[PDB]
Amino acid sequence: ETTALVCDNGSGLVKAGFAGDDAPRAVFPSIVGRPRHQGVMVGMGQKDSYVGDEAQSKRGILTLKYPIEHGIITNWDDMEKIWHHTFYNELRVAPEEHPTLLTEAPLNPKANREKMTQIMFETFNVPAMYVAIQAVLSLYASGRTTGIVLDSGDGVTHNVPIYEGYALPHAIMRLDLAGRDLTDYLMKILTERGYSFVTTAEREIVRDIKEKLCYVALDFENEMATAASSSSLEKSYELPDGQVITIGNERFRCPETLFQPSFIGMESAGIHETTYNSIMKCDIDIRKDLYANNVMSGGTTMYPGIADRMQKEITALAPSTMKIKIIAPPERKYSVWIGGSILASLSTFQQMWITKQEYDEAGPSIVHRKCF
Amino acid sequence: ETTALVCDNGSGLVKAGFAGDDAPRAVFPSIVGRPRHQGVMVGMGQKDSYVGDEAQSKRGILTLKYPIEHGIITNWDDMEKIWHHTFYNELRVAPEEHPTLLTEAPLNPKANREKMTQIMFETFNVPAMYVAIQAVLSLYASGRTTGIVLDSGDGVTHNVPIYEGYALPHAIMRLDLAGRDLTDYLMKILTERGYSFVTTAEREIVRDIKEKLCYVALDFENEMATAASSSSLEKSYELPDGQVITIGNERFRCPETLFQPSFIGMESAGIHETTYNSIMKCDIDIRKDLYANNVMSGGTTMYPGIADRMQKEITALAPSTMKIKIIAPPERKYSVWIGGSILASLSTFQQMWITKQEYDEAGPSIVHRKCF
Amino acid sequence: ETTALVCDNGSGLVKAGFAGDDAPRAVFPSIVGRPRHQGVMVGMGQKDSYVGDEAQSKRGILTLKYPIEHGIITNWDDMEKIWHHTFYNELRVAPEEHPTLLTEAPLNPKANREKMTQIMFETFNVPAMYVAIQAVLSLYASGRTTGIVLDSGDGVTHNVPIYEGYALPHAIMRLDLAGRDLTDYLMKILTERGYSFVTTAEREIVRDIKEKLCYVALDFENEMATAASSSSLEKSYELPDGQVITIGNERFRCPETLFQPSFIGMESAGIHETTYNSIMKCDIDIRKDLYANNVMSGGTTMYPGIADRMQKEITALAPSTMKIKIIAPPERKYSVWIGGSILASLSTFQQMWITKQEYDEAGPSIVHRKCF
Amino acid sequence: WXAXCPA
Amino acid sequence: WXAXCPA
Amino acid sequence: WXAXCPA
Amino acid sequence: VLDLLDEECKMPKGSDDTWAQKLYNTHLNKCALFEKPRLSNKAFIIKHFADKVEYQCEGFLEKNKDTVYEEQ
Ligand SMILES: Nc1ncnc2c1ncn2[C@@H]1O[C@H](COP(=O)(O)OP(=O)(O)O)[C@@H](O)[C@H]1O
Ligand SMILES: Nc1ncnc2c1ncn2[C@@H]1O[C@H](COP(=O)(O)OP(=O)(O)O)[C@@H](O)[C@H]1O
Ligand SMILES: Nc1ncnc2c1ncn2[C@@H]1O[C@H](COP(=O)(O)OP(=O)(O)O)[C@@H](O)[C@H]1O
Ligand SMILES: [Mg+2]
Ligand SMILES: [Mg+2]
Ligand SMILES: [Mg+2]
Repeated sequence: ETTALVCDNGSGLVKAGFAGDDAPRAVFPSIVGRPRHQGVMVGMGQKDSYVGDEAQSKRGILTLKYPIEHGIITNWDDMEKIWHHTFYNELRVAPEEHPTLLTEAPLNPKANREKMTQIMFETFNVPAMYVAIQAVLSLYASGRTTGIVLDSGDGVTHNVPIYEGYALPHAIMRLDLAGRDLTDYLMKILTERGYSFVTTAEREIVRDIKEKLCYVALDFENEMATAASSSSLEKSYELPDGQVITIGNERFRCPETLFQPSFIGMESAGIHETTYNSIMKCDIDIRKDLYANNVMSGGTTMYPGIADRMQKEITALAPSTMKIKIIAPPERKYSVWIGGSILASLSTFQQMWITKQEYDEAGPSIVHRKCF
Repeated sequence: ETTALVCDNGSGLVKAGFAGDDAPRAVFPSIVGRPRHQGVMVGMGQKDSYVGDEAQSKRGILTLKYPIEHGIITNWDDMEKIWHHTFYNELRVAPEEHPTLLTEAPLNPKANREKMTQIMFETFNVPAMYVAIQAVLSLYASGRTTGIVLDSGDGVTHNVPIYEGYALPHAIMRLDLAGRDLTDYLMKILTERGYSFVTTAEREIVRDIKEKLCYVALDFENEMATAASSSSLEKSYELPDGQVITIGNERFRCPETLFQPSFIGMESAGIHETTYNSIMKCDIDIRKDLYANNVMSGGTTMYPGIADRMQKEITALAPSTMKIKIIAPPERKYSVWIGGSILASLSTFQQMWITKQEYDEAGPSIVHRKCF
Repeated sequence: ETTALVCDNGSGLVKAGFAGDDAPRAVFPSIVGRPRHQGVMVGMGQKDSYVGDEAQSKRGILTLKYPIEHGIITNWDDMEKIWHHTFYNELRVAPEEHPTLLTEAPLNPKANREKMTQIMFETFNVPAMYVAIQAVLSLYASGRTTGIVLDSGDGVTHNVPIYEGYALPHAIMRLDLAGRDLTDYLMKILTERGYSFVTTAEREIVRDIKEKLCYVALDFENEMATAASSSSLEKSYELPDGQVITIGNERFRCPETLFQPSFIGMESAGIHETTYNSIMKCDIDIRKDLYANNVMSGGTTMYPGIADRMQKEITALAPSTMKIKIIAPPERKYSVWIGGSILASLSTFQQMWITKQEYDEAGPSIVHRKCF
Repeated sequence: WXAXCPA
Repeated sequence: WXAXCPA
Repeated sequence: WXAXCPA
Repeated sequence: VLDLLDEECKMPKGSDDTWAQKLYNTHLNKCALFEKPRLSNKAFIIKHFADKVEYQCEGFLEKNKDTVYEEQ
């Protein structure tokens, strides 16, 4: 058989591969670079624009644009370059051969799916397509049918409660805190220690400081006192040029804004209170199964100690006879792709695809008809 | 009462005087000169180093250092000489008598305030001190409680939105375009016409060509065509020695880099797009009041036509039902000092001072506790 | 094909030849001599003025003018004589046959290219022309696409950073220390030992003492102590008339002013600190590649030990995890010509030439339009 | 500054 | 987005 | 040059 | 295709990849006879007299190159 593609556009990373594989063939940043300086040498083989690992490699010459932000595609001519690179250069497969599966954050604009569909059939000429809610796929990955899923990548965070494969749309919470807003906060706070980062090519440095050094405090105000009193907590990092920077009590302050969006001036409650309020909107027969199956998903949940901090601060809210368990598998950065990889391999699914014969009759609005 | 001192270190200029005055007693460049040649005469009354109007007068013999750049104090032994000159020679007042108020650009390194505080209490022995955000003072000066303030001196530019005296820290933009980088650009571009300027003592000439001759085009590419086609725009200036230089289409190209930082190889957007993006980070109930109260502040906003160019190019971005007003008072070069002069005179403020009795208990870190 | 001429006017030397050759056909000093005495014999075949190797041969009778100083052409009626000699006498080729390529120091006056172009099309009637930045050609010569280039001839020194064939114009440093100011310093310092040299015809002697005897100390103050204490360092030279002079600790003092322009009363920093500051103006992602590819170019970099002195005194500034390499090929005096020889042979280049049909339409200002 | 720039 | 936020 | 230096 | 290969032999740090990029830039849409293989960036197609032929760029440059150092 022709296996289908699974392509988790996400934001910030593209994850792609064939259904039935256990990890993606292609993981590269969803970033398009254009050169800003004057090219002076002649015969250099100048190239209009760079995608992914190239734009990361040459980033010092480039201006880097993400075409997707908050799970919304904001520039289609970039995004189509990213798909073109994914199919032809990175997977080295012609998409006209076999179906494609795409993933989207819930509750985002209706036109985004119509444009994705129109591009997939018109330019890439895919034989059939489907789009699937990421947080649903995270359950397929973690091997469950009853869950509440905190799925948090770059761009967007959302909670979806699912009971025995019935989703509860009225209870779906979406929040726009994400790895990119922890990064922009880490930029505005590192400045306290004099370090400075003003360009995209070094926003990509701060993005990797955040990944290695940052961690989540099990209780915030005592570690704030500790690392204000003893320097033993602070750690140091070599910038690309060889300068050494040092980061102390800061390296737990940026991921803790997930629990206090007030630090960046948002009104809304952190991931713990939005998780609890999402459970509270569910009807009371299912709350015990939701409290047991809290599933972490996506990369922004990778910070050390976010599991124990969640279990603590939800147990501070839950009724004390209940039992609260946070399921944080180590693969979890890929779980949306793994779930889509198994979903697309199910023989039952093969009916679900939007085929081109349907699209040519109904137009791109068919998605709202046949998808979720 | 003992009136407090107001000392707006800024960069490039020092502005100082007593609270409740309407203009500063002391305006002199924040520049320290040391002699580089061999002194040959004997009995001359040689002097180690010169501050301010002296280093300006003798500049042909000296090397001129600015101790502050990009609003960061980089040499404390110079800076303390500048403060010493300010209190004892220029104001002719012992700072041990009465409090002092100091101004700083937002979002700059945390240690700069601690060092300023430590020097003010330890060496100058001031009874009480405070440090105040410049852009807040520009509103006190312009008589407003709701504003967005483009404050741009030597060293640094920043936007701060303020609504009814609540600042919105998440929306504070800081930019390192400034009068000094327009000056270094004017040096690298005047070379096109053969004139050359390689030393600090003539960097101080270029800094005054920029002040008199330069102006901002209401639309760039038509004046570029005009002054490429008609010489009628060009104007001439006498150097100190009596050589005449002539400057044409150049004299609008250097201040226009405020709107196209690409000319000096920065990524970031000009002052107009950073102002608009700062408004966009504010919540939508206040944007109409921010759009009405755009306040220009600081000397780098003095170029003829920068008001009309800002109002044009922000109106090009704002929704056309909104109303856009640029408030550019003629005093505006002094508005940060005028605002600090009124702030320090408020009877309500007298509680706010960091007193020495507090500092001796808490140490220099008390600033972060009691200031903003 | 008609091969193009490559004519690296430089200063002090003219280097010329055909594209695709590996060394120039013509290397002669860019010097014009006029006779100053009364000619007494009759029928001698007296000739108004001499160019190049003639003015060197007869120099005792002549006054020698360089028409180019600090990479600026200051006398066009001399310079056009030098070009006339280059094409017709030394290469023995009519320039009307095939294109010509010319080289210029960066950041020099805009009108110099317009005059060069106007003379090349109007008088020499060349079919096509181009002008190329010397420091770019030194990379073509050294076989690299990423570099920072310290190119230092007679007249002018400059640093140009180039990353993968993108130049970084904001980081281009130009400095007016050069072989001619080391020569005038060697004249003013040799007077210490009583020798004296006051005329151009013996400035051309000092220029060759500088070439043979001088060398750069790996550390200045210990060799200054050594050669003040032990005479073992001193070396002797025969003047043309047979007088022997002797030079001791002096012979390293003149080339060391490249690292301490204070010795000749300039403010600015030496070539090492200008190289480092040029790297610092570059963005932080590329600095490791700039630090690895430091390329020496031009004749003033020929002094023995300048490589090791540069590597030392840049390693004193660079972060200690970096690796610093100074690339000083033995040809390097010719590398700008070798680079222009390969550049002009590239088939891709043939579009780049300014053809006469373009010039006749746009006028001499076309250079700024179609060149770099 | 201490890193991103010269101050 | 289209109204509330910038995307 | 034209101003600063002699060329 | 030969001229850009000789021009690539002597350009600094030339490589079969950037030669191929020069091919695509110069010919890809401008000529009826030159085509790019759909699934690769390291090959090109010439519609010869008798047939289409796909040539792979890897290791032309090393085959293309002669310089005999005359002193040898
Ligand atoms: N190990 C990690 N620890 C902390 N943050 C991470 C880690 N890996 C990635 N991130 C951050 O999370 C975001 C990437 O999450 P990811 O799940 O790849 O996004 P998506 O799946 O939506 O494409 C980025 O902002 C990145 O900086
Ligand atoms: N009238 C003017 N027009 C243009 N530029 C000016 C004018 N006056 C001062 N400047 C420039 O702006 C800077 C001084 O701004 P200022 O507001 O005095 O700085 P600060 O308040 O930070 O001390 C200097 O670079 C100076 O060259
Ligand atoms: N081998 C050498 N050692 C030291 N100095 C040299 C040497 N050759 C030339 N010079 C000096 O450097 C200058 C010539 O440099 P060059 O690169 O020929 O200039 P350009 O390339 O600009 O014509 C002259 O001042 C000459 O005295
Ligand atoms: Mg994700
Ligand atoms: Mg100011
Ligand atoms: Mg040269």
